[PDB]
Amino acid sequence: YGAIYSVSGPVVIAENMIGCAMYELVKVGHDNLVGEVIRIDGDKATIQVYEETAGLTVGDPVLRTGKPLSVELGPGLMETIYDGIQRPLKAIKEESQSIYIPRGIDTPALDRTIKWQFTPGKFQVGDHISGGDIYGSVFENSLISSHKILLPPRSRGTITWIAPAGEYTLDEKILEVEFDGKKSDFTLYHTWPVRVPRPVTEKLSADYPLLTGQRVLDALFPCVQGGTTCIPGAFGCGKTVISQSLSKYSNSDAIIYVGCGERGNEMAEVLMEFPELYTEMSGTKEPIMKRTTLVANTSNMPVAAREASIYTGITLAEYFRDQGKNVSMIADSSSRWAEALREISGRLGEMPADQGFPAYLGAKLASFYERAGKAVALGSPDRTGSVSIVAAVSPAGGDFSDPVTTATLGITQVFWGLDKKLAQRKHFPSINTSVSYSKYTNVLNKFYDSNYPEFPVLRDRMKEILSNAEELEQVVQLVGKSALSDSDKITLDVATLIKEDFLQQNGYSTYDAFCPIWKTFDMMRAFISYHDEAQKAVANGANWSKLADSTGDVKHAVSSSKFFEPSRGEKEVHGEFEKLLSTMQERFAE
Amino acid sequence: LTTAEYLAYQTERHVLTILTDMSSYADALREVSAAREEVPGRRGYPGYMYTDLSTIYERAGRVEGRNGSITQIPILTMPNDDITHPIPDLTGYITEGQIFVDRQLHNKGIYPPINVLPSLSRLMKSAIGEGMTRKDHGDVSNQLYAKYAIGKDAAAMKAVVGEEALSIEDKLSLEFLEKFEKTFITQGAYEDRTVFESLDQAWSLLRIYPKEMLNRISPKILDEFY
Amino acid sequence: AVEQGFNVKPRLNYNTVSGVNGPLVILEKVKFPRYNEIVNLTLPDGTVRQGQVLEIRGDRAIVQVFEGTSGIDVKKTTVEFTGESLRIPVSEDMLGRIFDGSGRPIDNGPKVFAEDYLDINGSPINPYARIYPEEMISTGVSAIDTMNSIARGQKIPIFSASGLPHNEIAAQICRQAGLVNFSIVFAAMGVNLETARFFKQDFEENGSLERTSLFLNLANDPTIERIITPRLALTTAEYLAYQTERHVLTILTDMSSYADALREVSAAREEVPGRRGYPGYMYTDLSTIYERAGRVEGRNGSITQIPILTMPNDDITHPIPDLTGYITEGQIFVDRQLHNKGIYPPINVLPSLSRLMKSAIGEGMTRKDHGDVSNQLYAKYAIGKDAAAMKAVVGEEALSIEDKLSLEFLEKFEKTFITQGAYEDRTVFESLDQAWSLLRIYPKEMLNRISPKILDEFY
Amino acid sequence: NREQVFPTRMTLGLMKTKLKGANQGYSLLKRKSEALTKRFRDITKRIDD
Repeated sequence: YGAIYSVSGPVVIAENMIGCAMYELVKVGHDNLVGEVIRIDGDKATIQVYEETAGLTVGDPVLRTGKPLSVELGPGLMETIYDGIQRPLKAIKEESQSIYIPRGIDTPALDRTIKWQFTPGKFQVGDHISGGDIYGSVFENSLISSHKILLPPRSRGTITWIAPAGEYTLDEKILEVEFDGKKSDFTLYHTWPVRVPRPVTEKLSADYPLLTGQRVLDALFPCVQGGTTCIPGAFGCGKTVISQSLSKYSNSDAIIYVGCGERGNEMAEVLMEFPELYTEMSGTKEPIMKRTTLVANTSNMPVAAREASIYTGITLAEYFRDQGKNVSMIADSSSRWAEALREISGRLGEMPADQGFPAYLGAKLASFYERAGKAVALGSPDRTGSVSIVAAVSPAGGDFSDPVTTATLGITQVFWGLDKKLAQRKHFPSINTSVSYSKYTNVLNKFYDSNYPEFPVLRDRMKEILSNAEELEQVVQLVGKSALSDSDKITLDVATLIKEDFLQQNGYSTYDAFCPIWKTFDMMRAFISYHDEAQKAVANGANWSKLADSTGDVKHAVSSSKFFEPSRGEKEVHGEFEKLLSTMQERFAE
Repeated sequence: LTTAEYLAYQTERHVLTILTDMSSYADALREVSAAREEVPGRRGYPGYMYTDLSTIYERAGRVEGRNGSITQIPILTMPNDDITHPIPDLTGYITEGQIFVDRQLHNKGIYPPINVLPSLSRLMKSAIGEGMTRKDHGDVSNQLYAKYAIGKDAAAMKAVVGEEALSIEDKLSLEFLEKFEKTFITQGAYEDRTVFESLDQAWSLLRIYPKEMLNRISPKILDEFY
Repeated sequence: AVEQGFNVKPRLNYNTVSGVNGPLVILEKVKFPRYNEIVNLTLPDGTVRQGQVLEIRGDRAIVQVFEGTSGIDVKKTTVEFTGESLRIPVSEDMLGRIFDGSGRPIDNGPKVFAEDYLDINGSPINPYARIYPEEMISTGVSAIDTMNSIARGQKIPIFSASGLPHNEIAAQICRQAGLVNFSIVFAAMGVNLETARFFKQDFEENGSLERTSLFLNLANDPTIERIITPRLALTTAEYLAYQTERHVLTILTDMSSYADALREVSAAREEVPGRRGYPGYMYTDLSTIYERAGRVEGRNGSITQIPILTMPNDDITHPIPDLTGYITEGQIFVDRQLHNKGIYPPINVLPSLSRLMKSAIGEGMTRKDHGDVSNQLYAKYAIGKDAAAMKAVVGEEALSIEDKLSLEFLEKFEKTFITQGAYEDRTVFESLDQAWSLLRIYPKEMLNRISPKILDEFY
Repeated sequence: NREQVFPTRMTLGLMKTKLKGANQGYSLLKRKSEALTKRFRDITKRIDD
């Protein structure tokens, strides 16, 4: 129970804070403002307040809560909207009955006024239960049919008593664990430190791909379930379309959209649109809100909350993975998270390393991106969850040159780079083919050989075509393109066709909102077969100009392959693509 | 801004805030930050300039209960016409959108000298088109942006290398860029062009091209408006 | 001679913790603090966290505890002073084991039964006791082993970008590399956990672990452990090569990550950032890590290094590539242009060179045509790139015969010679035979960089 | 005797790319001029004949 000694912005120095611990939440002031102790010197513990520090006076009591920044994990967070800390914005608005967020608001993170249906698990009284084991299930939504209650990790012992099936709230007792004679009461929820990753038995290698939906991302630079992606922040429509595309069609059992430093009305857009979206994964259309938990942190919110939002989202995703679900946590403006870290370091007085950013920026980003990956969740039954981290980096200088971008590329597996040239052409998604990459091609070769055997060779062929035509286009812009071989002319024409029909797609269009993996494979088949057949014809001796004049119809057909509807089903569409390249082969005989 | 918040939320008015010389505000912040002998940040501007600018800018918008808004338009001055400067960079980070006034355009004599390549609006895609203003607004604005970028690239190529080396599309785009800066962007004060009139003029600019190469126009709108 | 090991030195348990600053844990009333001393911090929760001291003062030591300071309490945090710097328990049985950043074996196996406890920093090698490298250590990579062959004891780094398969190339080199004894030492700094699992599973599956002492440091692993990891690998290499008389070929990975760890450690103190944020003594640190290798006089063992950088913005002007080129003795460049064409390994041989190639590629070593074949391949590959640029300018037909044949050579070279299967083991002789097969499209009169005798005998 | 470029790391990279492209174009165009001049010498010899 120390007292405030110094206040200067969010950083509050509290005296008499002896026996405190680093990164421990302490209630600063008379309003009980949440603050994490980030520096200790003797009996003075420097605290960063997570709320508005204006009005704090010297001598205000500071209460030590004894626990780190803990997120309340359990049923009831599957649909709600949260601040940086797990502050329920909807519950705050309902309780306060105002458009403002009161200072020091103590609304519980998970509401205790809802009765949750509970069905006890396979464990019974007397059995030995270890950390992370399942001892029940809660019917949260239609989408989340079973919110399986996990015994908190690092908590173990023998079940002294287990509750029967019935509607129980979070405050009510669910199960009791004896351990070394000290009975512990476990409820429907539990808290976990956001800094500390949630344990798993083993982190498996991510194999099954995460279908972002965008054609270029799905084909050329594929991501897998449990892999970091580093999408471009805002300039390109890759992020804006990709977030909703993943939330709608990624097959992720849960989504945790994390917006740190998101613009005010840009966050209002998400909060007002995501309820409107629906999915067809189940028999009937169901809202995405039943599958998504947003961590909404506008730029107005304090810098400490901006830094903590990423941890809150990643630990919610870790909880849903420990349940055995495949999650795709989307971090919005990881660049703004890094800027928040830089601001906090400046407040603390730490020596910046690179362009004001703290030297531990790489370490923090690595400890964040390393929470991703397919993992066998601990405790029986054996279950295999996954957390995909689709994080966004803003174009600080218009190019991938910021220290945050450098660290993210150093520690990431997939990176979809922004092309300023393609964005200025309003070519969407504006993903730069040259700088982008995906280190999951080798591991995804297994899935490709299992399902679509020709996918890797086709994407390699398209990459080769794009690179060759990029070099040839540099030479064209240099020397006027007066003289070009027939093969080179076909290369440039095919690359332009690809960049206009395959790579480019309208996210808001009905046909190209979500291009499936089979549709993308069929389109690669069409485009690569067109290029190869044109090259073969030119090698035979045909004139390219006359051949293009004769095959404009075939080129229009392979362009309308994008316009082919995906809702017709894989069986019908592939039959159409089978007939598309069947007549394409014969049309080149003339 | 608290006057605007009052007038727009409690008196239910529609307030348009025109905070001018936010660069001067940031210079004042740097002066206070420098006197406090604290960890600078970039170019001496305080490390918490992002937080201060967000506290200022993020006081704009609409609230659910109260019909009334703050259409904040904070005028800003780049010290040397550089976006990469901390004040314009953080203002772009927090404030949504940006209207870029171009020294090159002003020297050429255009008014307003707004450069539409850096100029952006995040809320345009949702506040424009689909019966709100007209069916073709978003596609027309995408076509204009794409062809203006093509024109700038073609002008750079024609300056660096021979003019004849530019393609037919590049020459058409140079003509479009001339007719775009000189006729479309060029707007006398007090003219008050309606959005529909501006769209018609933009189409007249887009009728320079044959229908084939208006690639970013949706084919239905291209057929219905060409 | 190691009877001095049979000694028990009690350790002081300090409950006096003056304060905590970021990663640091400042102590007070320390009896006799030794600089760079390993310290075992015991949390109030009971967890034991290792630490190192970065600053020393009269009755004060600033411990930089590993794994952060989350949970350090002034009132209850026991701190135990191990009266020595960090030391690794070396042994000839360290081969076949996988170690963490701090030397703890992360493989499910016994602690290494130490033959000695060597300091991780080591000592500088006497230049009077250093020998110029003579023979080549054969690498399965045909591009490297033919155009940029590596001598026994040089330091030739691999300059790669963020997404290029430098890790895959490193795994291939570790799996296939050998003499034309051998004991590879692998150090991965700041690799993603997926990459570390790939390394471990690859080595166990392909049996390359029999001679590999793999040191894995994850990206989420402590930055001080990342600093310690290359010192651990080079201490193991020094031990094996010099006190065992075997050739090593250390393969360090992500020296860019190592430099980031250096940045984090330097800014943990009050050091002002240098040119690009990295400390001004990065030259010294990289020089120590690199020049830990090399041949020696009395010992029949060598250490080779493959630092494998990660160029941040695909530029050489960056301090990490600049200093690495200054200390090291060659360059191997991984190219995004080659990578985007599906060519593995995506190594371009134009910027890549080995300054000590003439020693490694000889007559007693390799085969006697190696140097001339490599020079001819480089010249014709440069001519092929020039002709590829020239074709789109002056038409295919107007190219000379020496340009059309050179285009054909370039296509065959990139798609068959450089393009090597990830698990295809190409000995130096097989790679040279493939190189001759590529060169044979030229009539003997055109191959001018090859000596007349070798041309008449091998063609 | 220079270009009015705002000093920035991105602008530095853009100008390095411009310099590399200009050097490549200069070499390519010098070689093209040499080839075209050889063709021109052949053309003028055929003109005399």
